[PDB]
Amino acid sequence: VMKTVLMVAEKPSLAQSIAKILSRGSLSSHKGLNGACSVHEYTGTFAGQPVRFKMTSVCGHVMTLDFLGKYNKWDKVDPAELFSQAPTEKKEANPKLNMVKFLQVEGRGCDYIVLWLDCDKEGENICFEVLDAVLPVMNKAHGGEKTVFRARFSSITDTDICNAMACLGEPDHNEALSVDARQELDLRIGCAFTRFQTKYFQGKYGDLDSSLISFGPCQTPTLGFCVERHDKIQSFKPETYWVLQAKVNTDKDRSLLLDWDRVRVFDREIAQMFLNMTKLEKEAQVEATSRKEKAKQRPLALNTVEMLRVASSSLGMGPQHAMQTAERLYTQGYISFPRTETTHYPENFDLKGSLRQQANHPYWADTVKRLLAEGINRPRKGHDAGDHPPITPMKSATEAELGGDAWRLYEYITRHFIATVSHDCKYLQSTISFRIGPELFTCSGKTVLSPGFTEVMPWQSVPLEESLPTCQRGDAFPVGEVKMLEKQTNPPDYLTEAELITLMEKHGIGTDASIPVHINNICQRNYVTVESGRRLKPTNLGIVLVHGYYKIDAELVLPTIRSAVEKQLNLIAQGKADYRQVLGHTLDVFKRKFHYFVDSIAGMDELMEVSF
Amino acid sequence: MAQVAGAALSQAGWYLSDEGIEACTSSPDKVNVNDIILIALNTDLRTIGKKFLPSDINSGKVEKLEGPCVLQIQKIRNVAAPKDNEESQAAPRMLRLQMTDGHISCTAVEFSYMSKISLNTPPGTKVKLSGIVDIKNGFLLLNDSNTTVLGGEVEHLIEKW
DNA sequence: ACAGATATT
Ligand SMILES: [Mn+2]
Repeated sequence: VMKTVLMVAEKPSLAQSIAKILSRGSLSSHKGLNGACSVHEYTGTFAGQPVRFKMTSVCGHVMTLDFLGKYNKWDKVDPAELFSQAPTEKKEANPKLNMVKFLQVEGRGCDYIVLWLDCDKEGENICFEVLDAVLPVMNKAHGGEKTVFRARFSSITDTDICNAMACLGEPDHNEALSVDARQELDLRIGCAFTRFQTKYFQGKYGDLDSSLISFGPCQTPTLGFCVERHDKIQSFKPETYWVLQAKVNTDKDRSLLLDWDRVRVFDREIAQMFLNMTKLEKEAQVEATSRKEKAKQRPLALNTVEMLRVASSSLGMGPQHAMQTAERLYTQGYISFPRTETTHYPENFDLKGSLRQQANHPYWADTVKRLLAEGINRPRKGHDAGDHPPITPMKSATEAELGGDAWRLYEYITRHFIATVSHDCKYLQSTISFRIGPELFTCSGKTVLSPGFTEVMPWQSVPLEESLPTCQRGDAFPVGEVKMLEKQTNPPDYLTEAELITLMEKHGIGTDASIPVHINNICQRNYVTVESGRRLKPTNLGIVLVHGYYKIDAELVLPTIRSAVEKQLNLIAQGKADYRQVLGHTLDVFKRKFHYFVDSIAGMDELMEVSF
Repeated sequence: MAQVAGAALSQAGWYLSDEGIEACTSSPDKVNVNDIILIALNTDLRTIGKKFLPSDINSGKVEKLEGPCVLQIQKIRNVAAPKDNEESQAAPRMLRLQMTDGHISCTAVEFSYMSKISLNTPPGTKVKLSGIVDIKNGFLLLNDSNTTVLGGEVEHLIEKW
């Protein structure tokens, strides 16, 4: 009489968090056949009949996409055959966890399956894989009825009930195919190119033996950024510019230093003239004094990109190391989900509770207590994206229970959160304008008024200047030694990891979880070297690769091609464009490009012959 | 008509040779001052003119220039910007103007915002200086109170990057 | 020997 019901979530954590809410405490501990999931039961009614609920999880992405076993061997397949003549199959990821058979044996009831997975394209892919696995074993539909349903949510606290009753839609195959198309394109576009490059360079140059030359839609443009900065650094000529600097004596020995209104003069005789109009004159008047209140604006909510940038710049940690530490912290439960691009706080967020948790640490105790007593400012409005909340602390931590890089990242996360909650910095910018002849100079100083987030991030502080004199216009300050300083333009330095991550985000190359992987890949393939302040200096291999790519059909390195392919994939997902047509079109276009590359490789060969 | 035309051009501030005026003279023997002004302004100055500036104008020991004077711009460079950029807003725009009278050359510095001479001004553009104008360390000083830009048009500046 | 992207607990 009772009708069986099936439900699937993405991780057993969500399984607990959803069953405990939709079951009102009536749960079960029924560890599954795989040994890594859980099955939960309940009694309910969705269609006017007693239905026995069942709810489990498929941990992680279920099935991956890879070539058949015949074409994986490098010495038996021509690389071009990987474009259109190579079949591709969906293997089961981590086969030791028998997920497909687990789903098949758990699926025996009809009239209900819903999908409490992530609400993104990855979630659509996973859900359609689950449906593919589960339909052939489920009970047959009796006449006309709907068996497959989908639930959409951004939070799992109280929206779950309304999703359970009202918001019961269907999955979207059009968007679920965009990720499949991306996987197929990326696998076929790589693999073939890297196999050709590896088998070519490992048989022609001795020093490249047992080395891997890799091409990809995200790795190669990443290397190209560093190589173009290398081109700029070695294609720059220093230029001499003269800056005229004069100092005045305010009261006794204050020695106020001024800077010229015209910041530089790229000529010798002109600078000498401007000195000759100023050197022999002994007094200095003042024309304008301005005191203005300005605000240094508080930081936004933390996201993965800015966390990685700060870890690279200030903390001194690589992107992959920072991501691993963040994942470890999330696993232990100290912080929230660490891969999120959401600089905005949800409306129903316990900001006061999160700040009150951090009220017993001898580094933030006074600030947090004062903030809770006085009041908390609303956080800055940011760019919401719906992919999980921003990184925030979730539990009190101390040096003893975690130390090293873990604590060094937790400190920054907590301080960023407190700064986001705290007030705004205010400083007086005092500018004084002197006249030392037919020439104008200025002097600027900053004086803090109310240190806000500065109190919790003592590296965004306003530097302490020794204040400026209160001049009332018409003064007659004596001058000192008006000197013409000689300077050279400084060449740009190599890309820092923060700058590279910014370029990735701007050009759309990589995602929130693949940026550290791409950077580590270009570091470990002996393409770039990390030097000094996390500067990615390109190596000879990177220079020769990117320069040869520029000589040979230079559009396989520019960042715009990945954006164009992503626009095509979005057109696939929305529904305006088809799937097979665009798949074949892109595959044939890049097959033509690869056929050009194979017979044009002599340019890269002769560009490598100068090196090893 | 030659004498009155010469006097009129002298008053107007153009110093052109008799042969230059005759070349600028149209087909009729009757010459209109505005017409010859327009025709001469359209032409390159190096062909038509007379010695105005002192022979040591580019050595500094002059310090003064008097009376009206028409000059032709040849090269304009933004001194306050690097040669690579030439359009950076990190400095107030200071222009070095290579001015010619057809026989010698002088160099002038902007020294103040003009809003009439810009980096896009084509070579051959003609400028009139009125009243006493200052020369220091062999450089003319071009404030806005004496430089009047007469809209010129000459076929130079064909190639620009 | 590969793409990219994600990764229970
Ligand atoms: Mn996921």
